[PDB]
Amino acid sequence: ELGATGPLGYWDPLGFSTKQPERFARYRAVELKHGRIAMAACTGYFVQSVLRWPGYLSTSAGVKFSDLPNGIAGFAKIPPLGLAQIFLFIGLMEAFTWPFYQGGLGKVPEGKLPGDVAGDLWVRYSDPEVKKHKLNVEINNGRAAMMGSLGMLMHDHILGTWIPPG
Amino acid sequence: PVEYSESLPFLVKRKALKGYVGDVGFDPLGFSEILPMDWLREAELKHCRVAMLATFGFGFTDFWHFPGFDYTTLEAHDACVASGAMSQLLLWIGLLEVFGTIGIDQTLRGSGRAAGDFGFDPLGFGSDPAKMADLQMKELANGRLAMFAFSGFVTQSVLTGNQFPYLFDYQTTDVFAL
Amino acid sequence: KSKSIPFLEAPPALDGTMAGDKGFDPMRLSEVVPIQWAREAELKHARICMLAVVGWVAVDLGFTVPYAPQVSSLAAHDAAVEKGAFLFLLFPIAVVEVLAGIPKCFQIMNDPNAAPGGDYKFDPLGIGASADMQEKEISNGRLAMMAFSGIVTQAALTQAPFPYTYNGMSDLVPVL
Amino acid sequence: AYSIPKAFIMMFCNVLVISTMTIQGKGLAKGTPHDEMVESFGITWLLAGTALGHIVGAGTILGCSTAGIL
Amino acid sequence: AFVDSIEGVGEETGNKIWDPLGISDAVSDEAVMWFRHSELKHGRVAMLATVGYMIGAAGITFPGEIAKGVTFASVGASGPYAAWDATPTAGKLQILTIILALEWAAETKKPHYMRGGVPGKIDQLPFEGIPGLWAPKIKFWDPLNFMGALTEEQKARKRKSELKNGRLAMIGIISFLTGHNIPGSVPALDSHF
Amino acid sequence: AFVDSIEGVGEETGNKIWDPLGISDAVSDEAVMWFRHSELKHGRVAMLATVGYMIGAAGITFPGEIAKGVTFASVGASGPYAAWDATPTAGKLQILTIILALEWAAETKKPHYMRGGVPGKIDQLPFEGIPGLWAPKIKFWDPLNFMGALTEEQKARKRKSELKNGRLAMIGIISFLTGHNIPGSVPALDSHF
Ligand SMILES: CC(=O)O[C@H]1CC(C)(C)C(=C=C/C(C)=C/C=C/C(C)=C/C=C/C=C(C)/C=C/C=C(\C)C(=O)C[C@@]23O[C@]2(C)C[C@@H](O)CC3(C)C)[C@](C)(O)C1
Ligand SMILES: CC(=O)O[C@H]1CC(C)(C)C(=C=C/C(C)=C/C=C/C(C)=C/C=C/C=C(C)/C=C/C=C(\C)C(=O)C[C@@]23O[C@]2(C)C[C@@H](O)CC3(C)C)[C@](C)(O)C1
Ligand SMILES: CC(=O)O[C@H]1CC(C)(C)C(=C=C/C(C)=C/C=C/C(C)=C/C=C/C=C(C)/C=C/C=C(\C)C(=O)C[C@@]23O[C@]2(C)C[C@@H](O)CC3(C)C)[C@](C)(O)C1
Ligand SMILES: CC(=O)O[C@H]1CC(C)(C)C(=C=C/C(C)=C/C=C/C(C)=C/C=C/C=C(C)/C=C/C=C(\C)C(=O)C[C@@]23O[C@]2(C)C[C@@H](O)CC3(C)C)[C@](C)(O)C1
Ligand code: KC2
Ligand code: KC2
Ligand SMILES: CC1=C(C#C/C(C)=C/C=C/C(C)=C/C=C/C=C(C)/C=C/C=C(C)/C=C/[C@@]23O[C@]2(C)C[C@@H](O)CC3(C)C)C(C)(C)C[C@H](O)C1
Ligand SMILES: CC1=C(C#C/C(C)=C/C=C/C(C)=C/C=C/C=C(C)/C=C/C=C(C)/C=C/[C@@]23O[C@]2(C)C[C@@H](O)CC3(C)C)C(C)(C)C[C@H](O)C1
Repeated sequence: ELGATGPLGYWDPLGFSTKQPERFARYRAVELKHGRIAMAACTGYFVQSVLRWPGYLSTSAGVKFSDLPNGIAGFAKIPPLGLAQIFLFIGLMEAFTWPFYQGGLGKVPEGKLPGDVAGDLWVRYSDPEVKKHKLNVEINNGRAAMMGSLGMLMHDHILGTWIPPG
Repeated sequence: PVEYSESLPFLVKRKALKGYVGDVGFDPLGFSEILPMDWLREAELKHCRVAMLATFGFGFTDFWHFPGFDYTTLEAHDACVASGAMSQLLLWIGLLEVFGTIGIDQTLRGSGRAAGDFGFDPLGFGSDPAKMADLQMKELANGRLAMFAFSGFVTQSVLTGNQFPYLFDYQTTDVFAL
Repeated sequence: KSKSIPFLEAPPALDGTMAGDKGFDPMRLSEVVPIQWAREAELKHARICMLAVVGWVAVDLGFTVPYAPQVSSLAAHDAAVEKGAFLFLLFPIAVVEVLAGIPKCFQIMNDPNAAPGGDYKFDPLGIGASADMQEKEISNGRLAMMAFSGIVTQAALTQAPFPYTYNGMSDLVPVL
Repeated sequence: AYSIPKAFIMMFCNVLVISTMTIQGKGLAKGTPHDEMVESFGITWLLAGTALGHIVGAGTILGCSTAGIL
Repeated sequence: AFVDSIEGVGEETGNKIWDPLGISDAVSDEAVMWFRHSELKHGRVAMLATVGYMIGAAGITFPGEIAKGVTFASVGASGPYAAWDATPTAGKLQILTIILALEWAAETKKPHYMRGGVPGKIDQLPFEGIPGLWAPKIKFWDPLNFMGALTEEQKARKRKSELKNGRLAMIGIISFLTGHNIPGSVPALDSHF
Repeated sequence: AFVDSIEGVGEETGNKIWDPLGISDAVSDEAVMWFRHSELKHGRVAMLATVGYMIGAAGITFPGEIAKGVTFASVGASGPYAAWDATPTAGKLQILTIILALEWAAETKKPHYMRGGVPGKIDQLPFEGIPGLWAPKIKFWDPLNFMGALTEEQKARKRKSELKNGRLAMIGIISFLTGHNIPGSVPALDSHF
């Protein structure tokens, strides 16, 4: 019942969770994960549009942080060692730091919430109403962020810049 | 029970026009509520009668005139004001209208005289009460037509510069053409 | 809950007696404007826009009265004003408004026993004032309002024939 | 309206006025909920708010145009 | 008046009312009376007009002068359609004047075709009962009283015949007008039209 | 209708529902009805399209002219593909207009396929019952009425064959278009595609 409020209450126009309510926890975990990565990617696009790090991306290569564009071309112009380092960093952070599934697929923690991956050291609201509201805005911002991130990705794929023509 | 006008059936009846000839209820702007019906109807009949005489006289003078008056309809007023034959109408109509204002004063004070009744009926048309109401309605109809008639006469005469019909030159030909 | 907006409560004034009612009044004008006045205005704008749309389309197609300018509807206003015979369309509008709207407006404002807004009892042929024909009137009028807004702002923008689109039927039908 | 900066400035001024205004001691900035404001004042809350929003928007837009910031 | 009660249904459409659109069922009762009177008026006007146009195209014209200086041959020389422009304005003025009189007199009769009168039944002797007006008692319809020698069922058959002829007549007159305006739209119209 | 309340299981897949993704299993029955209706619509459009290219590749055209200013042979001189562009704009506008009318009628029929209706059974007489509209009662499906000679047990078999041929047709039409675009994609296709 978190996720469901707003202009549209429950909104399952194909009845996924209605047909398989046991999988609602898995779907919530996937939605939260996608929303989190989407918020990160959208903030990355907004902040790379304005601010670029000063320094060499790699001494071996001739590429600086300023020469990369902000998009698929920018990600392309990175050394393979740097790309591998990014991939393994994401792998560690998702496998040992924040594993959504305790065990296998469709095995989210029953005791914990579907997207409860933070450890003891995290911001916690000890109030049911405030916790519910903050989680609702979390998931809603995740939805908006991932729709917008798909928009940015398609715009940058087509034109090259995430911002479309005015 | 709510009364609606017979001429504007989307409005409520004024209720001040009761017991009058030509009472289709045409009074959207509510003059009867403010001014008295006797004064308003006396004015209506005065305009009706003067307009009937005016619309007949305009057309008549467009065709025939007395030997002394060799003016057209448009310049007749100025020429006769200069000659002094409009003062002779304003003096002998102003006498009539002095008696008329005494009459309308009396009927507004409640003498018994009707709105526009002077009793002037020498030839006896409508002396039967049955025909008087119908003739009053016909008088009002003809006078209210003659008001627009005279207005059209003057305006079209000045606008066209043509004598009797008051029609543009192109309107005398091909006006029924496909 | 309003039928049109399913996350808001419909106003009490709308109820369901009026024709064209769909519970659509999110910002509740009906409390600050009398519903009869609002309905009279709605029907007046609807009727004017229906006539405007059909006249614009006819003149653009080429239906022209004799002696008038042979121009499109966009320049027809300026052409008629220049040529002169355009105040005589205001004169009947003037008498109709002054002698039917102002009295009817004050009846709606003041009189409790008055005809509803937009009802002039104008039924010469006696086709009927059913609640189907009032609903059809309202729906057609609203569609004509939106259509006239689109027609004018597209014709002024693009300066093209009847479709009022840049490409033509190709924008209405991208398959072309 | 012509310029996207002008539209942004006008929208921001309108939202700021609607948020920070107060009628009879009730306002969003003073912790009165949106639903209570809507029931108490109705569309008079939006009409006055947007009217003063347009006034302050005109003032700031004209000032910025004079200063060359826009 | 009311659609089922009218002598409009014929054997052309399966002995059933022919209203493909929902008009007759959407309009009230008196709108149908108006439509039926209008149908009869259109049918009869076109029924005269088609014969007149055929005669004009054929060139059969009266021997004489329409005015002191104009001939019927002169006004017909420009074909059937331009004859209306060729005829003197002061003559078509009289034609439209008498048509105005006939239409106003027919409309003034009391029962009224929408208020409890037979639709399409133009009242005979339209210029009777009018104060300040005299006209000889020449009936507008059947001045020689041809209807007197007819029975009610025969008269109903002839009313049906009138309608079915008038509808074809309006089809024909619009065919003539469109054939003149758009060339080749209506075949069977040679250069004389 | 449901997971098993709809035909379309064949012996090619061992009489099992071929759903590797499990979509049918996951979504609700309403979405299943939508999917079946879309399946049949795609299969029917594809059975039309595949035989309509095959004729284009063969180069067979109706004798005569499609319009005064362009011929049936002129419009298909560019092989199958480059034919819709070559067709007259008014012609393709009319085709899309009638298709729009059919689609809107089928959607406006009250027993909707999703909301309590048979999926894939678009009404056989569209345009009937629309107020202020008349159309001939030409049955959209089987106007000659070949269905009266078939029993329900035969209709089930024919529906199964419809689905199978339709699926094969949507494979085939994409194969032909892909052969036209990519030359060596699909073998056994000549240069006409
Ligand atoms: C860790 C610890 O100890 O404490 C932490 C704990 C905790 C709880 C994590 C905390 C937090 C909060 C955090 C970190 C929150 C982060 C939130 C984040 C990062 C949220 C992004 C949203 C992006 C969206 C919605 C994008 C929309 C995008 C849209 C609408 C678009 O389509 C974009 C676009 O349309 C535009 C706009 C312009 C148009 O031309 C078109 C395009 C397509 C280009 C604390 C309390 O702070 C501290
Ligand atoms: C339990 C059971 O039985 O089932 C359950 C379990 C199961 C099966 C696992 C499930 C699942 C998973 C599913 C079905 C997931 C589906 C995911 C899906 C459908 C994901 C699309 C992504 C598309 C993207 C990112 C597009 C980018 C597009 C971009 C960046 C482009 O611009 C493309 C481009 O072409 C344009 C637009 C224009 C051109 O000028 C340029 C190019 C060419 C670049 C379900 C649903 O839970 C059901
Ligand atoms: C030697 C000798 O002889 O010298 C003579 C000869 C000579 C030179 C000829 C002379 C002259 C000229 C003169 C005397 C000229 C006189 C001119 C005059 C007296 C001109 C009246 C016009 C009236 C009009 C237009 C009325 C229309 C009225 C209308 C439109 C109606 O019928 C109204 C109507 O309601 C009725 C009434 C009956 C209803 O059923 C029908 C309707 C509703 C339509 C002199 C001066 O005499 C000298
Ligand atoms: C093949 C093709 O494409 O063809 C083309 C070419 C073509 C054919 C030319 C075309 C056309 C035009 C058409 C169809 C024209 C149709 C014209 C039509 C239908 C014309 C009726 C006149 C009726 C009159 C005058 C009735 C008088 C009636 C009178 C005077 C009476 O009262 C007679 C009567 O009182 C008596 C004396 C005695 C009584 O006991 C009996 C009655 C009451 C009865 C088209 C449409 O373009 C098609
Ligand atoms: C995802 C986060 C991340 C982490 C946590 C992380 C940690 C460490 C640690 C500590 C444990 C060391 C000791 C270390 C060392 C180097 N990192 Mg590294 N690194 C990360 C990311 C990237 C990226 C994106 C790039 C990169 C690189 C290099 C180079 C090469 C420099 C050169 O090229 O001269 C060297 C020596 C660049 C590269 O591979 O260049 C070929 C390059 O693009 N790193 N990195
Ligand atoms: C299945 C779809 C379909 C239907 C249901 C349908 C119905 C009717 C009816 C109704 C009874 C009439 C009366 C009619 C009349 C004309 N159709 Mg039409 N038509 C369809 C399809 C096409 C195509 C593909 C073309 C076409 C055309 C023409 C032309 C030529 C005009 C010209 O030569 O200028 C005329 C006169 C061609 C075209 O537009 O040519 C420019 C053209 O290519 N039609 N068509
Ligand atoms: C930041 C950055 C980069 C990046 C990046 C990254 C990692 C981006 C990641 C983006 C990501 C992870 C994007 C997910 C989108 C998911 C969407 C839109 C889901 C929609 C799903 C919808 C609308 C589903 C709807 C329904 O299911 C509902 C709710 C109920 C059902 O009844 C009905 C349906 C099925 C309809 C580059 C490219 C590497 C370089 C660049 O320089 C900088
Ligand atoms: C009815 C009515 C009203 C009214 C009225 C109206 C408007 C009435 C109008 C009447 C009108 C218009 C009456 C003209 C008479 C003209 C005469 C007698 C001309 C004499 C002319 C003479 C004696 C001579 C002319 C000359 O050319 C001669 C022959 C020789 C030339 O050398 C020169 C002279 C100049 C000498 C009221 C009162 C307003 C209200 C009431 O409610 C209703």
